[PDB]
Amino acid sequence: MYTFVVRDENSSVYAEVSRLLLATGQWKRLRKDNPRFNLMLGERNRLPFGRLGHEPGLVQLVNYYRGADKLCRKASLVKLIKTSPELSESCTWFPESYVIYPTNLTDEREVFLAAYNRRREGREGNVWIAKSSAGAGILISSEASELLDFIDEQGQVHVIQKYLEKPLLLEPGHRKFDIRSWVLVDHLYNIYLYREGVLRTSSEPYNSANFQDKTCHLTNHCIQKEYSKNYGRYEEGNEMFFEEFNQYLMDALNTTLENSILLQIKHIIRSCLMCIEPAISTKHLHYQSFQLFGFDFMVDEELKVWLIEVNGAPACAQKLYAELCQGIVDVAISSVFPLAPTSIFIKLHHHH
Amino acid sequence: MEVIELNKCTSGQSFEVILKPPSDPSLEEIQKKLEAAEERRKYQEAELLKHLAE
Amino acid sequence: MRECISIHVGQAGVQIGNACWELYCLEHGIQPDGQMPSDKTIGGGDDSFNTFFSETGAGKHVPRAVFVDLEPTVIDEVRTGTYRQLFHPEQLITGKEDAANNYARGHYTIGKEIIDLVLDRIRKLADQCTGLQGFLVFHSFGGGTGSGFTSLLMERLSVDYGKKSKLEFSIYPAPQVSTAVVEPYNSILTTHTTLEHSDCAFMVDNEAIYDICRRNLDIERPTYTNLNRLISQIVSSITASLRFDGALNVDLTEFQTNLVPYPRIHFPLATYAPVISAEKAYHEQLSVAEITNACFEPANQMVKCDPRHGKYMACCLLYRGDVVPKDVNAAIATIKTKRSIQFVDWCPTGFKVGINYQPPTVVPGGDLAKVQRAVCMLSNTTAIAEAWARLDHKFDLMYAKRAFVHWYVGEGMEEGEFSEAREDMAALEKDYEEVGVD
Amino acid sequence: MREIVHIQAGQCGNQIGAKFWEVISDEHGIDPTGSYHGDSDLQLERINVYYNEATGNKYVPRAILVDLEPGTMDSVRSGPFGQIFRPDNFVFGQSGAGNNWAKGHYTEGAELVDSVLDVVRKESESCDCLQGFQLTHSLGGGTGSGMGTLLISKIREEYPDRIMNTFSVMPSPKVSDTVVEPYNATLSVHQLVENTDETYCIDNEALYDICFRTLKLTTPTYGDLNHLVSATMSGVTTCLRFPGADLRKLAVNMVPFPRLHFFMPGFAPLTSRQQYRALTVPELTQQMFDSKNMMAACDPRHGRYLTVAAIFRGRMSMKEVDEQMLNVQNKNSSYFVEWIPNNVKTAVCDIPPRGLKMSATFIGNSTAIQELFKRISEQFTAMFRRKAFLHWYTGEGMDEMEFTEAESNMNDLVSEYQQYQD
Ligand SMILES: Nc1nc2c(ncn2[C@@H]2O[C@H](COP(=O)(O)OP(=O)(O)OP(=O)(O)O)[C@@H](O)[C@H]2O)c(=O)[nH]1
Ligand SMILES: Nc1ncnc2c1ncn2[C@@H]1O[C@H](COP(=O)(O)OP(=O)(O)CP(=O)(O)O)[C@@H](O)[C@H]1O
Ligand SMILES: Nc1nc2c(ncn2[C@@H]2O[C@H](COP(=O)(O)OP(=O)(O)O)[C@@H](O)[C@H]2O)c(=O)[nH]1
Ligand SMILES: [Ca+2]
Ligand SMILES: [Ca+2]
Ligand SMILES: [Ca+2]
Ligand SMILES: [Mg+2]
Ligand SMILES: [Mg+2]
Ligand SMILES: [Mg+2]
Repeated sequence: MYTFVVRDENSSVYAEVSRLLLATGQWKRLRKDNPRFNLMLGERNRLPFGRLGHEPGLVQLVNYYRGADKLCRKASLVKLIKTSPELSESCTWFPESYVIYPTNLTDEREVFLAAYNRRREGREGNVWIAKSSAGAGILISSEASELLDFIDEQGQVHVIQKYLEKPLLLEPGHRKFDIRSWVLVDHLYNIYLYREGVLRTSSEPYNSANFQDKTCHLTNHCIQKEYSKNYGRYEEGNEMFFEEFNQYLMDALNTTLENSILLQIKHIIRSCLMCIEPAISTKHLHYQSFQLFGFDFMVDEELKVWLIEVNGAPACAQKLYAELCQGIVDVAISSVFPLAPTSIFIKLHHHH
Repeated sequence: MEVIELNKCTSGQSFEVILKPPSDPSLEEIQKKLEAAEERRKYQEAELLKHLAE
Repeated sequence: MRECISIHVGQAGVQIGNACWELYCLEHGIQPDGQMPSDKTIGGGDDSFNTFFSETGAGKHVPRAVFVDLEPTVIDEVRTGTYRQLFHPEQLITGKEDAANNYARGHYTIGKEIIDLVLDRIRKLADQCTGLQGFLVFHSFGGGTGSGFTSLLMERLSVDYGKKSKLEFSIYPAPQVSTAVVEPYNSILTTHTTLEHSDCAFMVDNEAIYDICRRNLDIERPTYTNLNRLISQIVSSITASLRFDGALNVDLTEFQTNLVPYPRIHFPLATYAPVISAEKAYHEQLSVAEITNACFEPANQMVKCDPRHGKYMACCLLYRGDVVPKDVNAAIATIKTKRSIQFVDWCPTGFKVGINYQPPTVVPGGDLAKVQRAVCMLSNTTAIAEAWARLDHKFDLMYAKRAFVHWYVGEGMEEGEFSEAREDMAALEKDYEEVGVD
Repeated sequence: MREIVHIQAGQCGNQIGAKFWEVISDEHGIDPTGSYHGDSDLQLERINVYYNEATGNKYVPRAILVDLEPGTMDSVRSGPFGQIFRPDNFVFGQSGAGNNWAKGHYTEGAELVDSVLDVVRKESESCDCLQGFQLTHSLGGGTGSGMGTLLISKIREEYPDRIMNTFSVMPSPKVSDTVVEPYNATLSVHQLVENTDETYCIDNEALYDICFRTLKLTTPTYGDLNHLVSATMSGVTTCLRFPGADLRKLAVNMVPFPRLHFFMPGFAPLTSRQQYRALTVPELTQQMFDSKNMMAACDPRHGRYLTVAAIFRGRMSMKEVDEQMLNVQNKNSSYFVEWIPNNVKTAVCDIPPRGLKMSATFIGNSTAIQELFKRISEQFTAMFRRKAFLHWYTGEGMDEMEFTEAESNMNDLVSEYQQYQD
């Protein structure tokens, strides 16, 4: 009889995994503070990694990689890409970014203005976006004065990156979108990409001559369902799945989702996770880790994929909870604690 | 990667390698604590013997 | 030449002390009877090994050691053991009933009545020293004597020897080899009162030693003898610089200068490699790069924690055997480009390296295989704070219900000492976080 | 040289105590005449804990036999190992206690208690370093219950810093001699709450059910019950009688709160006469934690374990022992309090009991023990509310107020257990 504890009541993903674990008749849930557990569905913040793997005779496994925040933090990701040789400062798939601390607190203010003045003098599109992790708090502008002044009015670290002025627009609608990919990394550091992705689409026509109205520029599911007037017009809940998206790319662009986009997504996922493997791997550790990641990509009109951010505690599409959650139990939990296909994942092989 | 202070002898050697530059209670006081705890033990035992005498 | 006096308190300290002096004698060529044929100065001398051994007119090399325990059964092992002839009776001190795993009993009740006798015996060893450096104190965290009496002795040593350094070898409690439940109380109580009296403390987690014995030595259920032989190897690695010619860590003061920039953060992490089973058909001899790289693996650390998520304040590499600086520097270069080694900004990013050409000595019939080169890395990482957090958490669980507190109050300790000691530990955890996290 | 002084009082106390010395004398190689004839040094390593060494290499149990009537101690002196006891250590009267706690504690017992203390003082004066005392007795009678707790009170007055341990037989209506046993037991329990460091609770009903249901004894006798107690007493004292202990250390690690020091013991195997079959470690562990193998007649699944101590005896896989023990905990952690980390401890002894390849003794400090005191409390109140049978006690000088206070004290103890069970 295996034992596990639940320490994040707000996680919809692991509320389902916990529901499935109990359904097998071979997993027992304990009080959240009971140390005699096999599996910890840990809290998001301040997970006590130091108390794991010190129980005699208990193989303990946790659903977060200690140190993965470097990848799942706005400012952190920027610094990791620029300072890591595996990614280098010339990384071709990450928008030019800069870490900017509010003046009320290193900082890249001068470096940003140097590249900004360069674009302004070269007639090039010079639209940037300011954002941070403390947001629900986003500003899109073509003037460096507004971007910097908006950050000083706040009190947390922000990042300024180049705004993709040439996105790929679906038709009909002429609308922006982003792609969410779920990636599961197990205790052996196998990288599993969920075969099912989701496009969170904007239900409003993209307008490049007005960044004040952020409803057609931010493809967030919450912004579309709160400040958009065409929510659910083209697809249910502004969510287009790969089957429909691939059929569209064939009809309009005479190409496939695998060739034009998925190859770049798989490459980017590998690059990001292999980079930090030496720092977060639990191969020789007294406890074991696995974690579910949510990668967010942007596609431009040239069919080039850009990485936007990485989410360490992601949610799933309502239609895909059962399949993905069961897959988490199969490859992440049962692989360590077996029970008494055609995998739903795509293994991204790599050199450890 | 600099090596400084290399010292060698018949039984070994030592050195320093730099990869990057940087960026009480007195005796009396202890006697009181010991005697204080001893007094508390005496008080507790005195209350036990009082309890037993009752 | 400056002398060092070793003090062994409680069962853990005494049994580890017995294992170390056995190893010291094999390393220095001293026979069980105390004779040392290679020593050509009969009845005297100021050689490096004299820091740990005095000499009689008859040529006996006597350890500068005191053994203290509140029950005689463990020290009786020394009196009738292989090396019984090394010590004289004045050096072995035993009471008749122990502290019953009760810090308050070892410190107050029993400690008050034996402290003056222990100081007298230590004073006699001190009177044999021309220039005493200080003391090496071996004890457990969990035992009533190792915790309670050690903290009292350390307080008095600071009074009677104000200008002398004091280092510790402390056994951190592990449930896999302990039948006690109150050890978190004793560990925290003794750390609070000992903190300001110890210049540098090497913690060894029985959990880590236990798992190494199972993993590397293929011992299904390691005993105290197996644990202590491995621990004595690490202790020997650390004290070798005091007992042999050399220029690194030549006196106790240098341990603080090299390993402890901030006084309260004086708990270096020890890592040792290689540990090879003697029963093996025959092992492939590891290179300098391999054993050096092994120093950054959690599996061979004396305390299980993740240095990848802390900051280094100092790092010492102590090699024994066939090693030359060329290979060490090449190995360090390779590891920097592969490992997560982040120093604090107010400390240079470097390594102090010591090499002793004599390879590790193995006790005949022991579990450890003879290797041609071994290394012990002493690094001051904030990652060892994981060990304090674990211990403090067990304390909090029991103290919230005042479980077992009556045993301590019953021996004359005030309940407020618990909270006072606990708040000091919370402050220690805060210090580690201010130095390690951004 | 950590000596223990053993005291056995009353009929039950002397009959169980006699069998105890019979069992361990065999384990240590001491024959009925006190001469050693073993073949292992482990037998004499700690022999002085329970035995004195006399002239001619003779070993004499450090035991004091007490009773208010001669009958039972005449039987011991004539029994199997009767000649091994020190003749001077038989202290007995003639009047009897009439299953009357007041007679044992206040009248008949008071007249004899000083001579008993003279023998205790004599045995202690010859101890290099006295660990403490252990008393065997029943709570349902007069001498063991009333005079036994009187002895404990006077021993604590004279040896206030020594450990006081008892093996206490708790009465049950299913195995009863008189209807006043709940009166005598309630009066004794309060004395034990105050003046003992550890009390092993032995319920005669549990011993009976084990003999009837598990051992398949059609008509169990007191002798059959005492066989289980002997085997259990030998198992719980293995920690003290062989290398690997100390009464104070055990108490420090078993008793988190001073008044909650009442333990449920258990033994395995308990085989009916399929008696030669080898018993694996999983079977030993499963049975030892099985309620049917426990002797307090309390379902552990009704309370929570504060601390647990298991002692395995015999040549076996200590690695496999850890795997099965860590399996029972990590498979039923709902019955262990989570605020005492690592509160389940295990110990192995190489010397097995006579006629067994291996065995396991269980020592649990469980809040489920409150059910035992609840039953006693209910039977007490059923009679006391009508003042039934009180004249036996008021005739000895007792007042009803002392019964009301004993009733309140035990209901306080029950309430104290209940708060830690939640
Ligand atoms: N590594 C190692 N640990 C030991 C040894 N002996 C005891 N320990 C550990 O020390 C702790 C128990 O404390 P002890 O040193 O035995 O007790 P003590 O210092 O003699 O004090 P008392 O309570 O009076 O007996 C437990 O955590 C044991 O695991 C030993 O020989 N080697
Ligand atoms: N450089 C850029 N160019 C174009 N669009 C961008 C952009 N950066 C962000 N966006 C838009 O912002 C939206 C989400 O922004 P971001 O992901 O930084 O905030 P967020 O993290 O709170 C949402 P989530 O965590 O769910 O992905 C995306 O839908 C994307 O269309
Ligand atoms: N297990 C066991 N219980 C006994 C024995 N003799 C008496 N009892 C129980 O002890 C109680 C009677 O007390 P007893 O010892 O005879 O009275 P005492 O001689 O005055 O101390 C009743 O609950 C009996 O069931 C015995 O030999 N074995
Ligand atoms: Ca000499
Ligand atoms: Ca000092
Ligand atoms: Ca009379
Ligand atoms: Mg986000
Ligand atoms: Mg001891
Ligand atoms: Mg009777």
